[PDB]
Amino acid sequence: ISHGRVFRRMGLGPESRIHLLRNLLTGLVRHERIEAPWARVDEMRGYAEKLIDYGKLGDTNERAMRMADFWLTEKDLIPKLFQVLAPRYKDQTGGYTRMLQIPNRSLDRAKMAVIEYKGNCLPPLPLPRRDSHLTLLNQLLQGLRQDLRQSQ
Amino acid sequence: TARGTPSRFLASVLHNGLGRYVQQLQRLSFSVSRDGASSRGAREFVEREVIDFARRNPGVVIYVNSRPCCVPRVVAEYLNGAVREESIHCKSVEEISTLVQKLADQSGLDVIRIRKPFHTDNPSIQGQWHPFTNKPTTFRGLRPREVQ
Amino acid sequence: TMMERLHLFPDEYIPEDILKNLVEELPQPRKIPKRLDEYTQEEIDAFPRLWTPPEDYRL
Amino acid sequence: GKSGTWWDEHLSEENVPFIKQLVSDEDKAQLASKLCPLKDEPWPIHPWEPGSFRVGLIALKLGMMPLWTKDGQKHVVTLLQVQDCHVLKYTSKENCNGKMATLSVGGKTVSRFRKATSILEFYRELGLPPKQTVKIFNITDNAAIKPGTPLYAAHFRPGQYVDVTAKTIGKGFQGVMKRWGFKGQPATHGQTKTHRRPGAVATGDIGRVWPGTKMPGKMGNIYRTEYGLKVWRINTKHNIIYVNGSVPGHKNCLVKVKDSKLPAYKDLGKNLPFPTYFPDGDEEELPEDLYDENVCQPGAPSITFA
Amino acid sequence: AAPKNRRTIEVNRCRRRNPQKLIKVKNNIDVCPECGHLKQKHVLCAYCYEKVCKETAEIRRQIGKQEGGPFKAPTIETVVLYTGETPSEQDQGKRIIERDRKRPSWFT
RNA sequence: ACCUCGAUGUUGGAUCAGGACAUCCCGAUGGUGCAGCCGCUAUUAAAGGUUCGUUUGUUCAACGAUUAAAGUCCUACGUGAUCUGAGUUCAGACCGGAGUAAUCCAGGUCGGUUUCUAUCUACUUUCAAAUUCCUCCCUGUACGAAAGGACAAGAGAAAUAAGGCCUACUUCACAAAGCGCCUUCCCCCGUAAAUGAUAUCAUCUCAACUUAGUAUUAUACCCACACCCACCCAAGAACAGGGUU
RNA sequence: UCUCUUACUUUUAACCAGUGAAAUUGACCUGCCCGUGAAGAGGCGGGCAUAACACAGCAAGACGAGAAGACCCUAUGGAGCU
RNA sequence: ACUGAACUCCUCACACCCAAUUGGACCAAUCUAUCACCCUAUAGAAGAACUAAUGUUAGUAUAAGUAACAUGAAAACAUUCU
RNA sequence: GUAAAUUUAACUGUUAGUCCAAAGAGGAACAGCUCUUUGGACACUAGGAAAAAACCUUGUAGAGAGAGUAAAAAAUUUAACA
RNA sequence: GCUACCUAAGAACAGCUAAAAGAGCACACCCGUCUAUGUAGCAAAAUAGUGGGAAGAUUUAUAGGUAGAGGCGACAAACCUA
Ligand SMILES: *O=P([O])([O])[C][P@@]([O])(OP([O])(=O)O[C][C]1O[C](N2[C]=NC3=C2N=C([N])[N]C3=O)[C]([O])[C]1[O])=O*
Ligand SMILES: [Mg+2]
Ligand SMILES: [Mg+2]
Ligand SMILES: [Mg+2]
Ligand SMILES: [Mg+2]
Ligand SMILES: [Mg+2]
Ligand SMILES: [Mg+2]
Ligand SMILES: [Mg+2]
Ligand SMILES: [Mg+2]
Ligand SMILES: [Mg+2]
Ligand SMILES: [Mg+2]
Ligand SMILES: [Mg+2]
Ligand SMILES: [Mg+2]
Ligand SMILES: [Mg+2]
Ligand SMILES: [Mg+2]
Ligand SMILES: [Mg+2]
Ligand SMILES: [Mg+2]
Ligand SMILES: [Mg+2]
Ligand SMILES: [Mg+2]
Ligand SMILES: [Mg+2]
Ligand SMILES: [Mg+2]
Ligand SMILES: [Mg+2]
Ligand SMILES: [Mg+2]
Ligand SMILES: [Mg+2]
Ligand SMILES: [Mg+2]
Ligand SMILES: [Mg+2]
Ligand SMILES: [Mg+2]
Ligand SMILES: [Mg+2]
Ligand SMILES: [Mg+2]
Ligand SMILES: [Mg+2]
Ligand SMILES: [Mg+2]
Ligand SMILES: [Mg+2]
Ligand SMILES: [Mg+2]
Ligand SMILES: [Mg+2]
Ligand SMILES: [Mg+2]
Ligand SMILES: [Mg+2]
Ligand SMILES: [Mg+2]
Ligand SMILES: [Mg+2]
Ligand SMILES: [Mg+2]
Ligand SMILES: [Zn+2]
Repeated sequence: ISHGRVFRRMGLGPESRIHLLRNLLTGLVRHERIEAPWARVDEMRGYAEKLIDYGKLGDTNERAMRMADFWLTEKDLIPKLFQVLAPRYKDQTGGYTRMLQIPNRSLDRAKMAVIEYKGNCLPPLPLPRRDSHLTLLNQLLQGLRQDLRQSQ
Repeated sequence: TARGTPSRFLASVLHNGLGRYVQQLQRLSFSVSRDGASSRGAREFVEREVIDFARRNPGVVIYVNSRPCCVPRVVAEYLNGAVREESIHCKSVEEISTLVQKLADQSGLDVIRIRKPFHTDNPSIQGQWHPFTNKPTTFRGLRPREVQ
Repeated sequence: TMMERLHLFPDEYIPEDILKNLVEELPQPRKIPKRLDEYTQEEIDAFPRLWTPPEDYRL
Repeated sequence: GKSGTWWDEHLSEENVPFIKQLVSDEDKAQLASKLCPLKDEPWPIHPWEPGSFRVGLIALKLGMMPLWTKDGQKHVVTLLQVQDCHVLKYTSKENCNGKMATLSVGGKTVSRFRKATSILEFYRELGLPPKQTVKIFNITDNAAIKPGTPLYAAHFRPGQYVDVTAKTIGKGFQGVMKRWGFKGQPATHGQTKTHRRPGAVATGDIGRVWPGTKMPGKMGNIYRTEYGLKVWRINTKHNIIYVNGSVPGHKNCLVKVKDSKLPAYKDLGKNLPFPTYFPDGDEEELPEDLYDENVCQPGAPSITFA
Repeated sequence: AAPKNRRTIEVNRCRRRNPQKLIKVKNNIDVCPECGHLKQKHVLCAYCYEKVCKETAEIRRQIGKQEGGPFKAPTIETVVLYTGETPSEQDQGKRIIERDRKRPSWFT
C-alpha cells in the first residue's frame, strides 16, 4: 500500500538515493544534457528545477550557497550556477528541464531518457513538432474558427 | 479393431446378378521358379491344374512368367481396377488350387469391415415413417387451444 | 439439451409463438374424479338409496 | 491495420486552445440550459403517498469535519458535495423486472474526448455533457422525474437518514492478518518462518478446502453500503450535504446517496420535497445553511450549562 | 514438493502457447518525417538522435581542448561557430568554439 | 492382526477451524414435595457465544479472580510439505538397585541437528437482513407471617462481532494504522385454546375446520458492448480499472 | 515476549532483457456428496456439477518427494565386549 | 404376461478361456554343408527372441525457460563524483 | 448306469490358504477372532444381489444385426369409552 | 602433509589494573555456550550477532617417529586423510 507516496526507492537506501541524484545533477550542471534511465532522470528533474530556484535566490544568500555547496560536488559549478544558469532564466518562471524519451539501452533494455536545461549552446534535440496548420483537418478547423469568429 | 481400420457399405460392383452375371476376375499373373524348392507346389500346379482352370472359366487371362524368385506369387486383377497380390511360397497343390479358386470367386472390393450386411436400395414401399404417420387430422386443421 | 426443449408454464397463459407451434394435446393420465356438485341430477336419480334412516333422527 | 488515435493527435498548434475553448463553452452552455426544468415541460408532480420511494443523488466526498451539538457532544460529519447531478433516463415498471420502476442518475462531468461512441451518442441525444458514473435508483412510478432535470443537494433535509454506497479503498493483495484479522504465531520462542501465516486451512478427513475459506487475496475494492447516516446540515450555495459519521471510499470519489431503508425510518418522507426539490417554483429562496435543531451553529452564544 | 506425474506435451502446448504468453503486435510505428528511419511515437528517432549525439560529442571534445584541465567550467555562456560564420555582435562576451565543418542544415 | 515396516512422522501446545446434539448460556413450553428469589425434571431449539491467570511438559488434576456460560464428542485421540520439541523414540554422564563382569531398569536427573524451490485436486470478498450483559422506573409493588423478593411494558447506557473511515488523540505525516471514530434491520412450532362427529354428552382435529401461525414469495447494492500511443492515479504483483477539458 | 499489533529501509519478491540447474515423473482428457471395496477412492455404484486458457498466492489431499524403518520380529546371517 | 447370460436351440466351423508344474505342434534373426539367386529350401550348431531386476551406457523430455547468477554514476571515453 | 481302475519306469511342482452351510472346542452362546471334521465356492469364463472372493444361476471355449430360458424388484402404520 | 601423542631447533602474545600470581578487563589469535539464516547452501558443518581463554597444562610455522591381532588416547570405546 503506497497511496499518495512519492519519491521512488532508487539505490540501497535513502542516502544512496540522494547521492545518485546528486551525481546525476552534477553531470547535468556540467554538461547541460544527460542520458540516463527514465526513473532516475524523473527524480533528478524534480530536483533540478528547485536547484535553479535556489540559484535564482541570489549569490549573497547563505542558505542558497549552502544548498549549492551540498548539491554540486565539483565546486566550479557553483559560480556557473550563480552566474550563467540563474541569469539565463531571469525571465522564466518554471519552464525548463525538458525531458524526452530515447529508445532503449543496448544491454539490459532499460527505459532511457534525455533531459537538458534550456538555453543550451549544444545542438538541439530532434523534438517532435505538432502538426502543421495547412493540413486537411486543421484547415477545416480554421474554416470553422473563422466562421464562428465572423458570426460573433 | 474396427475403429482402427476403414469400413465400407455392402455393395455390388456394377449390379451383377440383375442382368447377366459377369466374372469379376481379369487376370492371374503367376511367377514360379525353375530351380528352387520354395516353388515346388506352384511348379506342380502349372504342371497339372492351370490348364483345366483356364478351360473352366474363360473370362480370365492367365500368365506364367517362370522367373528366378525366392518367393513365388500370384497377382489377381479385378474389373474395377484393384490388384491383389498373394504369395504361394511353399504351399501344396491343394492349397494353391484353393487359393486361385477363392480369388476366382470373389470380387474386387475391399475386404474391410463390411458394415450392415444388406443393401436395400428402395427400403420402404408403404411409405417411410414420419411423425404424421399414425396421427389423425382434425376439422379445418385446428391446433390445440385454438379459437377459430 | 433435452431440458432446453422443455417449456413449462404455471398458468393458463402460454406465449403466442409457442401456441403457434403446437400439435397434439396429449391425454391426461389421471381421471380427475369429479366432485359431487357436478353430478348432473339424473345420475343421482340413477344411484339407489342404500338404507332407510329412522324418521325420528336429527342429523 | 488502423493505428490508434486520440483527440489532439492531428490538431495544429493553434487549434488545440480553440477546441478546448469551444467544447468547454458548449458544455457550459448545455449545463446552463437545463437550469429551469419547471418552465420547460415538466412531468406531472404528485403528492406523497405512504408507500412511496423517491430518487437519490450522486455526490463527491470532499472530506471530514467535527460538529458539535447543544448538549456538548462532538460528532464527525462527512461533507458530500453534489457537483453536477442529472436524471438521465427512465425505465417503466413493466420493462425491467415487473417489480419497481427505475431511474438513471449521472455523476460529475467529465470530458467528451474520453468516452465511448455510444455513450457520447446517448448524451448528445439527451443534451448534457457526459458524466463519470451512472447509478440506477428503484422508485415507484408516481415519483418519476423528467430525464434531463437537475437534482440538487436540498433534495435532502436536515433531519433524515441516508444510506451512502461507494467503492471502498483498495489495499491490494493483502495477507491474511490484515485482511481477515487473524492472529499470527508468536515472535521469538522458536518459530521458523511462520510469523504471519494462515496456519491450518481445513481438517484432515475432507481432502479439500471448503469454498468459503478465508485465504489471502485482493482486499478492499468492493461496493459497501453505510446504513442509517443522519444528515445534519445542508449548504445550498455550494450544494454540500453533511452526513453523520464516515462514508466508504477515499476522498473525492463518487458516492451514491439515497434515503434509508431501515425499518425505523420507513415512512419519514412526508416532510420531504416529493418529486425532488425544484428551486424554481418554491417562491422562497432557502438560506445558505439549513441546520438541524440540535447542532450548534457557528454564530452561537457559546453554550453554558445550568 | 515434487511433481507426481510428467506433464505431457498437450498440457504444455496448452500452457505455453496461449495469447497471454504470445508476443503482442505493436502499432506505434511510423516513418520519421526527416530521414525516414522508422521511429516510434512518443520516442525520439534513433537515427536523428545519433546525428545529434555525434555532433555533441565533437563539440564536447573541442570544449575539453579549450578548457585545459578539469575544474575549469567558465562563468560565461558558450556558443559554437562553424567555418566562415563570423561572431555576431550579440555573442561578444560568449565563449567561441569553432571546430571545422559547414554548419549542418538542422542546427541553426 | 485385515492395508501400511523400498518409512501412515507420536504427546501436548500455537493458528485456523468443520460438524453432531445426548443443550453450559441466550429463546419458547409441560410438570413440580412451583407462595416469591433461587431451584429439580421433561419437550422443542445448534442462528450466536462459551475468560484471564499459579503449579505440573502435560492432555487429566489442584487453586485465584471473573462471567449469562466458562458444554460433551468426532474430525488419522482434526490440522507439524503452517510453527514449537517442553517431555516422550538413540549415541555422553550421575544416583539407588540387579548382575563376578560386559550390561540393564514401563526408576529419577542434566545435555542432545526437525530437510523440502508446490506438478495435480480443492480454495483464495457469499456485496448485505448481529448477539449479550448492565442501570433507572415499575418497586421496594405481585408474593409472605417475617426475612426476603419477581415477572411483563418503557427509557438509557454499554461489551463482543461484521463492514468502513482519518476530523480530533496516538505510531506517524503531501500515506498507511489503532490505542481512535461511525453504522449494524425478519421469524422459527413445543404447546395453549373455540365449534364438532365417528361415539347425537364430552373431545384442540395423523376428522373435515378456526386462532397464537409464520418473517420470504421482501428489499438494498452491481448492471453504458470497442477513443486509446502516451502521462498521472486515493487502481494495481503482471494483467485489469479511473482521469487527461 | 505479550495484551495487539503498526509504520519505514534493505534483502527477498512481481515485470522486462541475458545465461540458465536439482529432487520428482506407469499413462492421465487429473471434479463434489453418500455408499462399497485389500477395511481411509479423482478413476467402482447412485446422484450433483461441468465452454477453453493464462498469472499470483495458500497448503486440506495425492495414504506427497529424498533415505530397500534407525522402533518390533525372523535368519541354525554378522560383529564389538565381558 | 414381458425382460433377462459365454446355459440351450438355430446356419457354418470346431484343438483355439485356470496358479506352480508337465506333455505336444510350430517358429524370427545368425553361422555352417548342399541348394537357391529381389531372399528362399533340407539338415547341423548356438553368446539363438526383453512392456519390468530403485538393472548398465548413451540420447532427449517433465519439473522449466523455473530456482539461481551478474555491471556504483556522468562523460571528451582524457577524466570527474559517491 | 457306466469307463475307468490296478500295476511298472522316470521325474518335477503344490505341501506360509480364505469365505459360506452344518456338527463341535476356545473366547463374551464378541469379532472380517483361533483350531478340527463334512460339503461347497475362490485363487478359471459369464449373468445376478447397487459397487462385492467365498451368497444364487451357469461350466469345454468361434462368427451371426436369430430365438427359448436359469438366477433376478421387501412388505409393513398400530391404544376412545360405558 | 587431517588428526592423538612425542622428539629436534624456533616464533607470537597491543593496552590498563600490575597485590606476588597455570591473577582480573581487554586487542591480535585459539575454541565454539546460545540464538537466527542456510539445508542440492558460500560451505559434504558456513555466516551474523552473542560468548570462554588470551604469560600459559597457551597457540603456532618446519622436519622426523609411533599402523591395524595395532598406533595413540587429561576414557569421549575419542582420533588414525571428509
Ligand atoms: O415498626 P416497623 O419495623 O418500622 C414497621 P412500620 O414502620 O411500617 P412503615 O410505617 O415503615 O411502612 C413501611 C412502608 O409502607 C409504606 N406506606 C405507608 N403508607 C402507605 C405506604 N405505601 C403506600 N404505597 N401507600 C400508603 O398509603 C411506606 O412508604 C414504607 O415504605 O410501622
Ligand atoms: Mg533496487
Ligand atoms: Mg502477534
Ligand atoms: Mg533451524
Ligand atoms: Mg523468524
Ligand atoms: Mg490368521
Ligand atoms: Mg510400518
Ligand atoms: Mg514410496
Ligand atoms: Mg434436543
Ligand atoms: Mg493428534
Ligand atoms: Mg499435513
Ligand atoms: Mg547446553
Ligand atoms: Mg518442517
Ligand atoms: Mg492429481
Ligand atoms: Mg424489606
Ligand atoms: Mg470412501
Ligand atoms: Mg491415484
Ligand atoms: Mg512420503
Ligand atoms: Mg526392508
Ligand atoms: Mg531355525
Ligand atoms: Mg551364526
Ligand atoms: Mg560364519
Ligand atoms: Mg575379529
Ligand atoms: Mg438373450
Ligand atoms: Mg456351451
Ligand atoms: Mg550372453
Ligand atoms: Mg541372450
Ligand atoms: Mg529394448
Ligand atoms: Mg528412488
Ligand atoms: Mg530397464
Ligand atoms: Mg527471466
Ligand atoms: Mg514452479
Ligand atoms: Mg528470483
Ligand atoms: Mg555489484
Ligand atoms: Mg479366518
Ligand atoms: Mg591469565
Ligand atoms: Mg579474560
Ligand atoms: Mg589431550
Ligand atoms: Mg565411559
Ligand atoms: Zn529520423
